[PDB]
Amino acid sequence: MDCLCIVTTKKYRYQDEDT
Amino acid sequence: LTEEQIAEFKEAFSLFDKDGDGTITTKELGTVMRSLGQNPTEAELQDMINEVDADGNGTIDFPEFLTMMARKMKDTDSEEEIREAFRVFDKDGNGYISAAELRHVMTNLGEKLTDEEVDEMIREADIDGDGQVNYEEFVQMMTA
Ligand SMILES: [Ca+2]
Ligand SMILES: [Ca+2]
Ligand SMILES: [Ca+2]
Ligand SMILES: [Ca+2]
Repeated sequence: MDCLCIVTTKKYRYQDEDT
Repeated sequence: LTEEQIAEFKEAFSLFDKDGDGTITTKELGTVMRSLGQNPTEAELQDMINEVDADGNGTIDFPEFLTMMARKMKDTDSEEEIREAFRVFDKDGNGYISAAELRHVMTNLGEKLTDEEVDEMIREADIDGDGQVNYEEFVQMMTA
């Protein structure tokens, strides 16, 4: 939920780092 | 797990913790969930925790943190996961994220992103280039 949405936010913010 | 990621998660853990004990509590996270423009009661505050809590104590500990993290770090079967991050990014509750709400969350967490970084990132899932990220765009980005 909270700490996990952070992990999701990091994934989403890590997905930008591609192209 | 990549060391780079480990060092990154180190930052996250550093923002959730505000006592220097090394454990995630309800009082600490509750404070952040408050700065998000919401006010949850004891029932809601534990409800969020229960999502991560698997031992049955009502606290985000390390064992659950590892499994919970693995559940997102490699999430590609997003079921409720989509909604989690969607409800954290979508503050208005309209179902469309933008540099509007994203900026607030990025600053609330304390990440290294400026206003221009928010707009740039926003175009990662923004296919139509409308300035917003919808459910479909988010699904094809997180799950795919
Ligand atoms: Ca703590
Ligand atoms: Ca627990
Ligand atoms: Ca919205
Ligand atoms: Ca869009």
